[PDB]
Amino acid sequence: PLIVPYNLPLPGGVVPRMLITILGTVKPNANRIALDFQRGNDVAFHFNPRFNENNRRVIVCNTKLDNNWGREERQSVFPFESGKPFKIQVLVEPDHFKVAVNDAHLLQYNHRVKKLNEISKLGISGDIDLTSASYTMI
Ligand SMILES: O=c1oc2ccc(F)c(F)c2cc1CO[C@H]1[C@@H](O)[C@@H](CO)O[C@@H](S[C@@H]2O[C@H](CO)[C@H](O)[C@H](n3cc(-c4cc(F)c(F)c(F)c4)nn3)[C@H]2O)[C@@H]1O
Repeated sequence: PLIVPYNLPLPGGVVPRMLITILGTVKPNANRIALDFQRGNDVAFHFNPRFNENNRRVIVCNTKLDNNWGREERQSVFPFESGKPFKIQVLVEPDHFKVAVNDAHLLQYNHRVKKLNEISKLGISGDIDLTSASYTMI
């Protein structure tokens, strides 16, 4: 285990074919998880599983620019479960991030922040026991 909140540096930002893998276990009674791919203070890609938003589960994705959240993209397919180990894989592609959880495709999120080579940190927060966070080029 690693202790959250956790910052993974992404030196020189991200690039297509970079596969970022986050392993952990959802806590009991979890309420929220967040991945924040950041360009300085801007959040190029916020990936935010919510376990209880109006008594249902949803994945909220967004971008934050100049400290203002933009338009949300929401996905009801929700592959996480309280108490269970997960693998989130974020595959950087030329026009989008592609997210697969537990080896099943979940969603794609088109790049709003264009300067991929400046998206130099991944923040990991929320109701998890973090196991590892790493990346490789496929
Ligand atoms: O209004 C509606 O009405 C409906 C009605 C019906 C329906 F079907 C709908 F879909 C809707 C949908 C809407 C839209 O909802 C909006 C709107 O209300 C808005 C007003 O300002 O506020 C946000 S909340 C805001 O969203 C951000 C992403 O956009 C971040 O996630 C923030 N955020 C989380 C974290 C964080 C920090 C941590 F440390 C963690 F560990 C962690 F996991 C997360 N930090 N920041 C979050 O605070 C709402 O989602």
